[PDB]
Amino acid sequence: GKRERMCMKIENDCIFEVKHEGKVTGYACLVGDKVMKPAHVKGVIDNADLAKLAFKKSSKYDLECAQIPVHMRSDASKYTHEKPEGHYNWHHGAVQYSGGRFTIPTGAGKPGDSGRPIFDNKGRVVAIVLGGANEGSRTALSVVTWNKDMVTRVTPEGSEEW
Amino acid sequence: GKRERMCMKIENDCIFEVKHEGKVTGYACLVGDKVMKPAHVKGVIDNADLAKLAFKKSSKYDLECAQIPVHMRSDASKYTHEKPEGHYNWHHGAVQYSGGRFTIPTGAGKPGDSGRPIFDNKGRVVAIVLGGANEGSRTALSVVTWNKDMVTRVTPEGSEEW
Amino acid sequence: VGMSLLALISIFASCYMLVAARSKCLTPYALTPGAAVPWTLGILCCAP
Repeated sequence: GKRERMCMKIENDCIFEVKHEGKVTGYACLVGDKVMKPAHVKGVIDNADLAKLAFKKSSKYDLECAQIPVHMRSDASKYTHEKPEGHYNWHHGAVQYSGGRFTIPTGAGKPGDSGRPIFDNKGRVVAIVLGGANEGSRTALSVVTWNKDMVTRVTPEGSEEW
Repeated sequence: GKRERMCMKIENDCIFEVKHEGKVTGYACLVGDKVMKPAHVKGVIDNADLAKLAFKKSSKYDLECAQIPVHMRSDASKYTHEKPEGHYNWHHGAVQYSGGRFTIPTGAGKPGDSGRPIFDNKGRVVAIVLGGANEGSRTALSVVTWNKDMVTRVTPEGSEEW
Repeated sequence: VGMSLLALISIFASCYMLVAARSKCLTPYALTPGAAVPWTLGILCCAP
């Protein structure tokens, strides 16, 4: 299709991975005036300008956010809070949001892809991945999401860490 | 195509340049019996009939305005107080109102044409330019734009006067 | 003479402060093209 065509193009410069003594462990997304990444990944963001900022860490939401440099605001994705029923885009395939649980068939998504934004058909980020939990043949994502005002984190029962 | 011609026809005799020592340094727009212009641009308008007016300066909004003489009140723009997401017109190409921000491609938009306004699809003035915030390839704009009741100024971080 | 000067200074400063406050409260309406000032706020601040 074209959703997977366009999401890769947007995700190309919306990702700035983080290296742990030379090992990739997570990703940092540049969405809407703020650089954010989960708090469980270690290392330093590979980006030159994004290495030295004053990040704010929140152990409750497992998230860490900063203020993006001014001279790279144009390379920032789009954000939203409304997440109706349907299917949603992802780097490693496609995902669907049903009954308050983001569902993925198991096997897709390895420990090492925490911080991948989840897009809609219109290329607007709705979520950020934090982990998974196998339920038979599928997996539910531990995900931090948003509302109209505050950020929210929802985590399933007995999830692993990616 | 047609909208560009319409917008240029509206501002054919709706824009007065405020020269300084014989050189163009800015402009002044005519709308709603108000000769509004930036309060930072220096010089005097060529029109002597418009030179004998008493403005009400404001440092807070960088906006000084006066009354329009009844002689040329017919040659005045029209105004709108709603900005739905979409496409808006400018003397140098087109502008986009994305996430509460007026955006232009870089390069286009240079200092010295700060005073000129911004139109819409229907052909009415929606905001007045003051300056821009150069970043990446899209130049975010520092604008003075009126809500339904008050005059509001929206300025991105790290913007500079035009 | 000192007390009279001080009293006039205080009166002038207070009047200037009310003038500045009225200016700040009323001047945004003088910039908006619509310029629909509420009649109640016109009553208090003597708005034409």
